Amino acid sequence: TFYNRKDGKPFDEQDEVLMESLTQFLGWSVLNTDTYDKMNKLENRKDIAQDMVLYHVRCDREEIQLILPTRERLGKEPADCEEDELGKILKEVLPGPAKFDIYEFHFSDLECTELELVKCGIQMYYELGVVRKFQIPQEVLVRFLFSVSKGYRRITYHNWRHGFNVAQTMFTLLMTGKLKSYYTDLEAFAMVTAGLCHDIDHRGTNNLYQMKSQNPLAKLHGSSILERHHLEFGKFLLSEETLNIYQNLNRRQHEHVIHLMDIAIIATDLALYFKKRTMFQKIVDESKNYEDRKSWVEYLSLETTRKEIVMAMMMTACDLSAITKPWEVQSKVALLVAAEFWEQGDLERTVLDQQPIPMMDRNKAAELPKLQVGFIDFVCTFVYKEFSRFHEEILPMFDRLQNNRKEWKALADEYEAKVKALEED
Amino acid sequence: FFDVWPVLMGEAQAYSGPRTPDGREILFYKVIDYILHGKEDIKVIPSPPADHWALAS
Amino acid sequence: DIERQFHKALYTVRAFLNCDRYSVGLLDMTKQKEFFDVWPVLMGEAPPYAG
Amino acid sequence: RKDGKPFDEMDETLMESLTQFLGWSVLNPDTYELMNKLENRKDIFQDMVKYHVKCDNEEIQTILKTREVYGKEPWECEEEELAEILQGELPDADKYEINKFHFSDLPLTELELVKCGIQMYYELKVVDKFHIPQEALVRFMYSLSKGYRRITYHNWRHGFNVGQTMFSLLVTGKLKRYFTDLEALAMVTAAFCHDIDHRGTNNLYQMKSQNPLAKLHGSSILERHHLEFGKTLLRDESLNIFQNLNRRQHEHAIHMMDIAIIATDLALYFKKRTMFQKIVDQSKTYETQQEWTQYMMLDQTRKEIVMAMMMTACDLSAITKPWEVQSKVALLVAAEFWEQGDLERTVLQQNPIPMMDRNKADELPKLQVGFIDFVCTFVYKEFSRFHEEITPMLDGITNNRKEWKALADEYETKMKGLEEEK
Ligand SMILES: CCCc1nc(C)c2c(=O)nc(-c3cc(S(=O)(=O)N4CCN(CC)CC4)ccc3OCC)[nH]n12
Ligand SMILES: CCCc1nc(C)c2c(=O)nc(-c3cc(S(=O)(=O)N4CCN(CC)CC4)ccc3OCC)[nH]n12
Ligand SMILES: [Mg+2]
Ligand SMILES: [Mg+2]
Ligand SMILES: [Zn+2]
Ligand SMILES: [Zn+2]
Repeated sequence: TFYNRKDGKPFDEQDEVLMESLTQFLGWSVLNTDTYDKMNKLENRKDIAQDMVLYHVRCDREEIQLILPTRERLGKEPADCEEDELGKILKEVLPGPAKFDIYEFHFSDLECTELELVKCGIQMYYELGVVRKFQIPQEVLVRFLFSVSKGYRRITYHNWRHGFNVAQTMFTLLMTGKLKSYYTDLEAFAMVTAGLCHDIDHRGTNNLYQMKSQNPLAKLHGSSILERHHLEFGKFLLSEETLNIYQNLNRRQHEHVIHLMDIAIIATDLALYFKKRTMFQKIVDESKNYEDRKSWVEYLSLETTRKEIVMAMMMTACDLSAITKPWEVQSKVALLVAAEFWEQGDLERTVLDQQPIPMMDRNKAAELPKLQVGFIDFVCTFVYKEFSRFHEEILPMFDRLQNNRKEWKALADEYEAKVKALEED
Repeated sequence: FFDVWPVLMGEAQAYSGPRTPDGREILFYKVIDYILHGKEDIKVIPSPPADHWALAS
Repeated sequence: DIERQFHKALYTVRAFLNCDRYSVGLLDMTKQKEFFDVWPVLMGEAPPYAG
Repeated sequence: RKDGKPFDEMDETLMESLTQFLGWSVLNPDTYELMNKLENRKDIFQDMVKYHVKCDNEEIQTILKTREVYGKEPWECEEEELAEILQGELPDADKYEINKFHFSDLPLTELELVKCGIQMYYELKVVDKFHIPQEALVRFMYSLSKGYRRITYHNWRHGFNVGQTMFSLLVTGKLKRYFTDLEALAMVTAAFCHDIDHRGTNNLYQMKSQNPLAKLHGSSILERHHLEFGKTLLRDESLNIFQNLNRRQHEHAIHMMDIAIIATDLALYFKKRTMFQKIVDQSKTYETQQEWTQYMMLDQTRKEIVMAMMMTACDLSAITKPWEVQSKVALLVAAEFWEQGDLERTVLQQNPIPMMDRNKADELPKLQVGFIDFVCTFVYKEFSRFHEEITPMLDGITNNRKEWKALADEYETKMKGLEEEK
């Protein structure tokens, strides 16, 4: 309502148009004031869902009592303790460095329960010699590597055992292949930690089914759909009190490790490896012409770009190490992987109504020895040969890989001979 | 639901005032007024009384 | 999206702008690229931008 | 330009204003991207919680034992052999006295309560009439079992006792006459999930700390959350027990469940008491007639006012138990208040209410005779006139009250004696 003009004259035709265009514009402008409320409700719903997720993947008061058995030796709860008091309890409960031989290349895990692996994992964080230097509180360490344990799903292959095996292989490379010389302690902390969270919430289907099924994952991200989902969940986990093992670091170191973790996690996508594989061979060749081993250290430990290309290759050399183990574990891991492949094939044929490809067809389960052979020639045989020419301590991996290839090819030949024999009549 | 019960049980009376052409009830919950002679005196009212110098007419 | 909004706001005012032809071009807003695209430059391939 | 003459000032200002407006109007296309990212992130995080509160393929072999007897997976069986396989698993309604007012679940494991909740549906004769499947029912019960938290009081043990009491009212108190079978099913299945995913704090602590719950909803913050989560659970295939209902019946069941769940809030009970007190009194004027029967069950407002009172009498049923159970339950219910006191003392730096701080640990009995006098003595009185068969509950409270009173007086003397002589 407008109540009086200043000239003295009454309102007329022009004033109605002038004061009606304004109200038409302001009436049309309420779209933004509606969108505002819609966004303010979506945000709250997302926060509530995040909290409900967080509750189910943490350690309650009665769950950590299975690892550090306080409340019996002392009257106080884990939270009301002194740092040196908990060390005495932790020393006597954790397994020794030489009980489970975690310093070898042949460590098999299927002879231990799912609770032992957590204690071995937190032992590894003491072997590096990193808890004292940065002063990470010792309750947070246990709670974190128990939450990560409960974070994985429960499926055939991509479960907690794979996540522990990758980290163990990376630790073995760091402390037995002597690749520790090129990196400082801070750049190994964030590699061993980033080895435990590389497949943290795997559904059980590769990146192609995600695009062919219009999962909400395929619209949020555009390239390397799954590998970017494992990173934000991990950074959400280690971003809260009682699980933040990075709180005692200062600003620069925290920024450095957070920048160094995403490269390691995203580098596990096989497609990126094929494209940026040549650049590693040039570094390998440049290493040769130098005079001595020691001099090469002082050159490599300074250039930054060249170290990242080596880390992003150690991550792939670790992610598929299950092919280099003795022929008592490979014969089972192969079938474990085949199970997941057949399950994805069944889902493809049942839901979206297409024909699965020969790789994922449950019927033709007799040509498995053949396909595997091709895999060894297609992807594995390069990463390991290059690392063998780089350092000399990583040769057993290569010879065991050769032996496994021989075995698989022998089985494939036998199967093909039987098939040809059956067709004679 | 807990507001339509008293009406259906004889506790209160149905509405009898004016209605907006799409059925809603007419009640103002804010009134912004400007004075531009002498003083700027901008004002906001959280709930207008029954007799404001604008709604009274 | 931006492309539709400009193509609905410029089509309605043909008459008021008495001109024969007019055109609009849209730039790209990507400041910093990923890590796996910078590497080929810092290692001696694909010489840097010059424009 | 279409006149043959060059551009000048008056054609610069016009096209400068046009481009200024177009430049300002780029706010809208960005919010489109922000919306289309927020929605997808919400969908991902809401699908992550459905894996943790659902019964997977294993751990359902602890009730339906199909592998050992048949050798095939549950989804391959028929409607028969499944009723047969679960016939011998479920308990018997007589041995455990499922439909009495004195049922106590202290010496029972959590797995048995699931198999009693499954039996309750068979007792009402609802499975066959509406053709609900079996696997869906069993998965639903086990999922509700896993959906509660592990806090001291509001756990699954409180979610079973508030459904058993309503079953007992609908079968032993003979309140089933007013309701059809569909409404009975809806009420029984909305009594189990009335307090689901309860954090452990009342509605004031949600407003003080500005939790995200306090912003999305405006009044009765926690009940709307319970309802929304329950309905989200009910809308998943392999967990949906409403697969074989037409649109009308499904809508009616959802509406009844909605009205039932939000009526268990104490702030809506103090204002809707006189209406019930009048509905009870007008029932006597149909004298010498047990055939009034809610005007032959044609009225609809009264059938929706009786249900709310039934829910708010089932919720507080713990006070009407024998003394040897109430004595143990009172400490559990006090522990949560004591725990909330510490959080609101430390996080907000505020002095707690005397019922919350541990320092009045000896003042517990006194408060327990205020509550009984204030909130939960009216309801069990009025029902006692509405029907007579639910009299044994009205006695219960009275007995309990007496005991509490005596205890309080003793404490008083202890406090009275020491102060005077000192
Ligand atoms: C993504 C699978 C990673 C993997 N880890 C292990 C230990 C194994 C293994 O033993 N065998 C296979 C494996 C790999 C192929 S492949 O060479 O066709 N391969 C090409 C690359 N693409 C990229 C998405 C995948 C398919 C075929 C069959 C395979 O195993 C069948 C059990 N894959 N595999
Ligand atoms: C949690 C409240 C509902 C409840 N269920 C049971 C079985 C019990 C019980 O035994 N005792 C109490 C209970 C109730 C009160 S109260 O009367 O002060 N009360 C007023 C209403 N407000 C909410 C609007 C809550 C506080 C005080 C103390 C109580 O228990 C102390 C052990 N409450 N209670
Ligand atoms: Mg992966
Ligand atoms: Mg409640
Ligand atoms: Zn992996
Ligand atoms: Zn309750």
